[PDB]
Amino acid sequence: RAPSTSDSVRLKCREMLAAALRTGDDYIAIGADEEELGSQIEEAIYQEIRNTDMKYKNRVRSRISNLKDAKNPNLRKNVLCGNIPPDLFARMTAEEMASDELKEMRKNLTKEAIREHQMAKT
Amino acid sequence: NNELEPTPGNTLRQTFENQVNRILNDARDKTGSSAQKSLSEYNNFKSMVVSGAKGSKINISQVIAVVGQQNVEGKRIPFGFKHRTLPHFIKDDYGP
Amino acid sequence: GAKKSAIGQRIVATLPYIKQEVPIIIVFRALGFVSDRDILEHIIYDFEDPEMMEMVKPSLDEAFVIQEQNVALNFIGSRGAKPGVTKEKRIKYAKEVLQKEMLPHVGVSDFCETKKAYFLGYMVHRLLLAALGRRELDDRDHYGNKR
Amino acid sequence: VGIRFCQECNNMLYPKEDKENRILLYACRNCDYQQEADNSCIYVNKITHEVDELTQIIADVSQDPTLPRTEDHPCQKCGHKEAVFFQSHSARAEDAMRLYYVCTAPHCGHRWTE
Amino acid sequence: KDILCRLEHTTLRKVTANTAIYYDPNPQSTVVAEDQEWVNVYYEMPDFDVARISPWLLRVELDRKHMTDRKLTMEQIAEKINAGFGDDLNCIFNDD
Amino acid sequence: QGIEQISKVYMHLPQTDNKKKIIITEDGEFKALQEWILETDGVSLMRV
Amino acid sequence: PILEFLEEWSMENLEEISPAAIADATKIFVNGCWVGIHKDPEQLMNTLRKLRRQMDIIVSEVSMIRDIREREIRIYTDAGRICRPLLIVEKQKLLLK
Ligand SMILES: [Zn+2]
Ligand SMILES: [Zn+2]
Repeated sequence: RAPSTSDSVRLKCREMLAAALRTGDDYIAIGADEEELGSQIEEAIYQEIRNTDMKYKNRVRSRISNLKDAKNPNLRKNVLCGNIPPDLFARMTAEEMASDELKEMRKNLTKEAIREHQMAKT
Repeated sequence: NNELEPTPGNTLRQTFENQVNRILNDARDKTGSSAQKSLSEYNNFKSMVVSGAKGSKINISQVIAVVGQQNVEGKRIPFGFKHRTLPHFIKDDYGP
Repeated sequence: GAKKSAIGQRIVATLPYIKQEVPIIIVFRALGFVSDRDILEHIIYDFEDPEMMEMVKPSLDEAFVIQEQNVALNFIGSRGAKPGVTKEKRIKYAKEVLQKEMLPHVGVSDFCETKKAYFLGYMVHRLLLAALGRRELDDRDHYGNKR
Repeated sequence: VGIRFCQECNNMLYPKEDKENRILLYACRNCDYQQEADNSCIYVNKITHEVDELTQIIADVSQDPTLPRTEDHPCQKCGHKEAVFFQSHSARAEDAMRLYYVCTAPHCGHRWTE
Repeated sequence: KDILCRLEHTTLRKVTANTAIYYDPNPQSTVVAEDQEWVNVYYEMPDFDVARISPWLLRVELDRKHMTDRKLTMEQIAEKINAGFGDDLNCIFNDD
Repeated sequence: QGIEQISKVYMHLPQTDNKKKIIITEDGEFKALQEWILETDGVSLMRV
Repeated sequence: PILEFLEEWSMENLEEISPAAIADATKIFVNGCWVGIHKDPEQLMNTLRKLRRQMDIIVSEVSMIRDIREREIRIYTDAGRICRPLLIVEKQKLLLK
């Protein structure tokens, strides 16, 4: 259910998203149309941004980097399997939830550590 | 051993000297309190201080028990020499 | 604001009987040292410590215009407190000032030039060790600095 | 770091971009001597203490009478027990509470920190 | 503290570890190989770097803990730079 | 970010009762709440 | 007499050295005037202390300060310095008998 577009930048974004989804052959393991998924994601991002400006581009690049990395494979597995719906995946809030579990563990660890780092008044 | 963690809004040196300062302050206060509890009913320092006519409790604790920490500009005595307060101490000595 | 931060900090010298500071490397050139390696040898005694080397780049680039001792002497005599009537007299006046007025206790003979240069380099070296925080600033009330 | 001097006048070689082949050349102005740059980093500065105190301590402080001496941390290159320990007490650290140890024996200027 | 970060004047120098000027003339290659992998992401969709870019390079390392403590993101730093210098500085940032 | 002419701001809870937030309860009593206050070292009052 | 004695010993005048060695030798000043460099400060300091304590060439009140950390040996013979006597200690024992 991806509306096609003739814009060169948009279709280029879509095919690089597909070239991120090919990584690890998880799409072979699942059997989901990675091109259609990438087109859906790029449509959702363009609906959110309404533009091809810096926010659009760096959002697409942040998502493609978060997909390509091998230290968070279960994220890609959940995206391709359909556990994570595409519209939600378009609007993840950076690394705060869209990230591997160990990263969230250490982020919460340093979140608790910055408590003792910055209370005082003695 | 680098296992003192600084308090926030304070660097490691500041946290260290604050710990030492509070330790010596409570030591002085405890010694002065114990000295005051030892005073007889006829001790005339206690007479003059209870009347409030002269002196104070800190004077009694200083004369009887411990003069306490000497401070300059609100700080302990700095290293006027190279890392030393006097030529009678090893360098880098933060003892009382 | 436009260029002062790119060059950053740079070192000057305020010699006696001169109404204006001078860049230090100009003073070294006035003592007959054109090679920058020679000047830095008198200042930096170990060329393998890159921090000290980056410290002196702004002064060197400040004084890159002048490459001749006589040009530096003309520079100094132009900035002298008693301006000479011409380039030759300005050069002679700056030469006499360096001969006698600056660091006299090192020496007042011509052949002491190298000694004075070494001492001046050491002063700059000390300043760099004050700049990099490897030495502690001397205290005006330290009674050992008194007579 | 880019400290290289001219081989003709012994003056600082400034960086220069060769657009004809897109390579850095360290060139001497006023003596037109070029040198093939290979660092590919004309200038780098440090903001958060990329310097270490053990590089800077001098072995001759083993002879200092005013420094304290401990025998609880032997040397690691001769096993000599006595070591002179002290604080750097310099800038670029701002907490000199840690200790740097020097093996007190002569001819072994081995150092370490705890 | 989240409001406190909106008050305390955070300059760039607070949140950076070190800075280097490289040449790196061909941009699709990198003098630092670890830079290459993520730089090729931004050169898969190059903008204002179609086949050329100014042949110098200013690489700066940004302190992770100061970014988290001040709750700064890469995007706002890049936007601040591009606003302060228009198009004159193309800034390419690694993923956070 | 942050407003200019400001340095490190001290966040704390005032143990002194004067800086605590005094409110009138439903019973008409003065309750002093312990609340977070920020003490800066510079000044730009209109901006903050 | 200080300068004569130091010249008689292995001290190298600044006019007669390569700068490269200056990093690995202790700089020797006399009344603040940099005289030279020396390759072994411990031996030289012990020698000067012995001479002053014997009062052979060096008269007393001549101060010999070695900054070990900075590799400097400052010798002072000018007037105006303030000094006091102190008993010499050796091997944690007094020389006074
Ligand atoms: Zn040249
Ligand atoms: Zn050893």
